[PDB]
Amino acid sequence: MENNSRTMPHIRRTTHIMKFAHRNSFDFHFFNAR
Amino acid sequence: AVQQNKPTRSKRGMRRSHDALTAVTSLSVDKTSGEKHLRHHITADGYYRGRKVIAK
Amino acid sequence: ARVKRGVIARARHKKILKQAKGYYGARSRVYRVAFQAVIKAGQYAYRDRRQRKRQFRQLWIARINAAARQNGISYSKFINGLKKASVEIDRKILADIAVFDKVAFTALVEKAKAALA
Amino acid sequence: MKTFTAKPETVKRDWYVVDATGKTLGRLATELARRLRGKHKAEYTPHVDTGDYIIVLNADKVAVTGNKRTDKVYYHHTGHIGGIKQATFEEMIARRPERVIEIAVKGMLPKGPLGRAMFRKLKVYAGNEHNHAAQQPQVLDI
Amino acid sequence: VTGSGKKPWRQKGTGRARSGSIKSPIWRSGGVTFAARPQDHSQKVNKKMYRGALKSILSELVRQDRLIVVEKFSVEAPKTKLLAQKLKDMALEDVLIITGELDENLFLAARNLHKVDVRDATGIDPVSLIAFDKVVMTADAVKQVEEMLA
Amino acid sequence: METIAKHRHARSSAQKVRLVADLIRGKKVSQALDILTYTNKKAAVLVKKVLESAIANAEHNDGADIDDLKVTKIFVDEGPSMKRIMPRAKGRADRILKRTSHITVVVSDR
RNA sequence: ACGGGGCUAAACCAUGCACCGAAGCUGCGGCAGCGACGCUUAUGCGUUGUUGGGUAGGGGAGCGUUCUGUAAGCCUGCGAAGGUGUGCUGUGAGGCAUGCUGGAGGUAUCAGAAGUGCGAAUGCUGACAUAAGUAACGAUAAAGCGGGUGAAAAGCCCGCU
RNA sequence: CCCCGGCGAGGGGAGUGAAAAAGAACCUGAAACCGUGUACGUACAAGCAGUGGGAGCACGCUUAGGCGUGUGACUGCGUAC
Ligand SMILES: NCCC[C@H](N)C(=O)O
Ligand SMILES: [K+]
Ligand SMILES: [K+]
Ligand SMILES: [K+]
Ligand SMILES: [K+]
Ligand SMILES: [K+]
Ligand SMILES: [K+]
Ligand SMILES: [K+]
Ligand SMILES: [K+]
Ligand SMILES: [Mg+2]
Ligand SMILES: [Mg+2]
Ligand SMILES: [Mg+2]
Ligand SMILES: [Mg+2]
Ligand SMILES: [Mg+2]
Ligand SMILES: [Mg+2]
Ligand SMILES: [Mg+2]
Ligand SMILES: [Mg+2]
Ligand SMILES: [Mg+2]
Ligand SMILES: [Mg+2]
Ligand SMILES: [Mg+2]
Ligand SMILES: [Mg+2]
Ligand SMILES: [Mg+2]
Ligand SMILES: [Mg+2]
Ligand SMILES: [Mg+2]
Ligand SMILES: [Mg+2]
Ligand SMILES: [Mg+2]
Ligand SMILES: [Mg+2]
Ligand SMILES: [Mg+2]
Ligand SMILES: [Mg+2]
Ligand SMILES: [Mg+2]
Ligand SMILES: [Mg+2]
Ligand SMILES: [Mg+2]
Ligand SMILES: [Mg+2]
Ligand SMILES: [Mg+2]
Ligand SMILES: [Mg+2]
Ligand SMILES: [Mg+2]
Ligand SMILES: [Mg+2]
Ligand SMILES: [Mg+2]
Ligand SMILES: [Mg+2]
Ligand SMILES: [Mg+2]
Ligand SMILES: [Mg+2]
Ligand SMILES: [Mg+2]
Ligand SMILES: [Mg+2]
Ligand SMILES: [Mg+2]
Repeated sequence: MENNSRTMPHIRRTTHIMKFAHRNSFDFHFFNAR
Repeated sequence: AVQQNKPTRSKRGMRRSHDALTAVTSLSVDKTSGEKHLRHHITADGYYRGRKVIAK
Repeated sequence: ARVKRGVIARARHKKILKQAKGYYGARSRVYRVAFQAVIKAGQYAYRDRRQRKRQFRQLWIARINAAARQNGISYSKFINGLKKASVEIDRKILADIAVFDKVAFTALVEKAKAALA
Repeated sequence: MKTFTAKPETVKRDWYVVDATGKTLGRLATELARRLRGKHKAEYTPHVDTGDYIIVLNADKVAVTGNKRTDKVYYHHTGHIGGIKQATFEEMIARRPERVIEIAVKGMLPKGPLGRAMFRKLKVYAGNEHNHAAQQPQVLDI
Repeated sequence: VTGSGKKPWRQKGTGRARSGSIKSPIWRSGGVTFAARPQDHSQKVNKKMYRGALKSILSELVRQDRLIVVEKFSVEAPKTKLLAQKLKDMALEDVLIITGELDENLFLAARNLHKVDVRDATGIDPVSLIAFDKVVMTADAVKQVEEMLA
Repeated sequence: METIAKHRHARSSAQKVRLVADLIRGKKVSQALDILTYTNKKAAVLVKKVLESAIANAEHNDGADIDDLKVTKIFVDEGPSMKRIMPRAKGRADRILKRTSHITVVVSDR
């Protein structure tokens, strides 16, 4: 958790924004190098 | 899609070379009031082409 | 004994940006780009102190070759004839006489033609 | 002392006329490239155009050796895909004969804004006639 | 530094340089990397090196004419005006006074003169023998330094 | 004699006012007032009140005459920006800049 | 599938003499390192030989910053520090002088002590850019006109639809 | 106190003060960044944007000339850290 953010004090868990595997439109067919 | 390099202040001023405003050249003089107005528009005191058109 | 860096670091940055005048864009304003450009301008200047001596001898030889062919001889026979006639004038002075005193250049060609014949 | 530099406002250029009848193409083109550059003058400066004006007459009667009249091929591309185009020496003579000498000299000139200004002093004509009698061109038997 | 040991954000994923502490010395309001403690700066001098240095300082004061030897150096009352008058009559202004054992009138009368130190022969030190212009010793104090310096 | 009027902390960006100030640069002030009247911009309302106040400054504090005046200098500078917070989707917060300007109009008969 | 133009030699083989060509060598001027011999040194100068690309790394010698002593000294309202130009100077880090700004501090020399030098660490904090006057202005239930107020009315008030 | 403005915001005078470019968004007031004015360059021209050479123009000097400053047509070499 990010507990003392000064630019965004309203949010503590922000990895649903910029991490591609944690976005709502991530599909597991993007991970096809298996 | 986003830039890979920051565009310069030179490139920004080149894009704005068509953003300049055109001044109105055409101010008519009403032939009984002497007031200036746009062409084919009424005057501020409500005249148009010599006569009182709006009684305002 | 706490040392603040404000005055010393400002004088060091201002010294680089004074040497970067006339450069384009961030190369004259921004220290990270200007410092990088002042070093490259010093490498070029060191290299071109050697290249300046190559380019002027290239220019003197091309001018000697043109004025010698006006008198009926090539460069390579005019140089060989002056070495055989014990003339020790260098290519800087020969290309200077070839422009400014054209009949003195004719005298050198006739000296070189006599030493070959 | 600094070495002399020719100044482009006080350079003297002169006018010459050359007859290309029976000349070898490349051996004529090398001499035209010297005089348009100004390599024959002692005032030669590598950044100044000190050359001469040359009129070339009878460009359709220039000569090549070997089998080059049917085998030398000129290529260009149009910028559209699949757009490579070719022409033999005999077709360039029949269609537009002045280009043969103009292409040969252009390859021997320097590349850049000064070499394009050296090319502008070359006047090539397919026949025996030019209309530059007011400039009084000197006959250059080269 | 005041503050908790909470990791400021998670290790991977947020697209930003990794953190472990708000008190890190890289950060504003963080700790000092090699923060200092109270320390003892005193050095050791050998006894023979200390006494050998005092003899060199005393020999230069004789050689450079900066040493003055007297029978008596006393004032009659504990008055600053008396000592300032007395030193004016010897052309001394910046001077260290070393005497046999210390007079109460002379100690009080010199307390307000900033150029004048008044000492007994026991409390001498190598820096004051160099810092003052002239050194005035009484004849009783001159003999006490020799027993001190063997 | 040169005469200044200024509007500091004018609520608009400098790029928008500079479009209107380039219309009247160098003009006689009677011609410049007519250009601003028939320009359909919010910045043309702002620049006209500074030009009108510079004309009144020059005849009251300097004793000049209105028929002689010209706009010799005009320039817009950037002022302080106000920082606002704009909510975006999924918990994102953006910063809004509310840009201000310093308008300077200069009149003189010479 | 000559770097290009072009070439029947401007190709290939053999012989020969010229010339071009490098930071190589030579010439002229300057600096430094290590040896050797000396106008004699007191550890510096003179003559001579030779050397001087450099990462990791080892050795040597310095510049500058804050603080303490020297300093109850020295500089300074006839203008300190700081800021911004210009000129001169050293092999370099640098130094010195001065115009303008500034309005009260600064500090030689020789020593002493270090929170002693920043472009990088998806460094930390603040300020300001770029994209860009671009996207968007949050339910497609919908507005039109007359009058009022006001510096200003598509949005407020009143009325009728 | 006077003037423009909406009995605004903001400004121009006047006055105080050694100083108001010390005016309350207040000592000093660097840099990034953004403008106005002036000199020169730039609309046939291809690339780490410099460096070596170099014409012309403008402003200073000072001379029986060719130096200083700014700009840099054209040209050799040159793929940031
Ligand atoms: N327990 C709910 C806390 C919500 C908080 N603002 C967060 O972003 O986690
Ligand atoms: K805590
Ligand atoms: K100063
Ligand atoms: K950084
Ligand atoms: K923008
Ligand atoms: K809507
Ligand atoms: K002030
Ligand atoms: K500034
Ligand atoms: K160049
Ligand atoms: Mg909340
Ligand atoms: Mg990233
Ligand atoms: Mg702290
Ligand atoms: Mg003991
Ligand atoms: Mg005292
Ligand atoms: Mg949204
Ligand atoms: Mg929410
Ligand atoms: Mg080749
Ligand atoms: Mg040779
Ligand atoms: Mg060489
Ligand atoms: Mg060499
Ligand atoms: Mg060598
Ligand atoms: Mg080495
Ligand atoms: Mg001190
Ligand atoms: Mg200081
Ligand atoms: Mg100064
Ligand atoms: Mg440090
Ligand atoms: Mg930094
Ligand atoms: Mg580094
Ligand atoms: Mg701040
Ligand atoms: Mg802040
Ligand atoms: Mg941004
Ligand atoms: Mg776009
Ligand atoms: Mg669009
Ligand atoms: Mg839209
Ligand atoms: Mg809505
Ligand atoms: Mg309606
Ligand atoms: Mg209505
Ligand atoms: Mg005063
Ligand atoms: Mg006043
Ligand atoms: Mg004060
Ligand atoms: Mg201030
Ligand atoms: Mg400022
Ligand atoms: Mg052009
Ligand atoms: Mg063309």
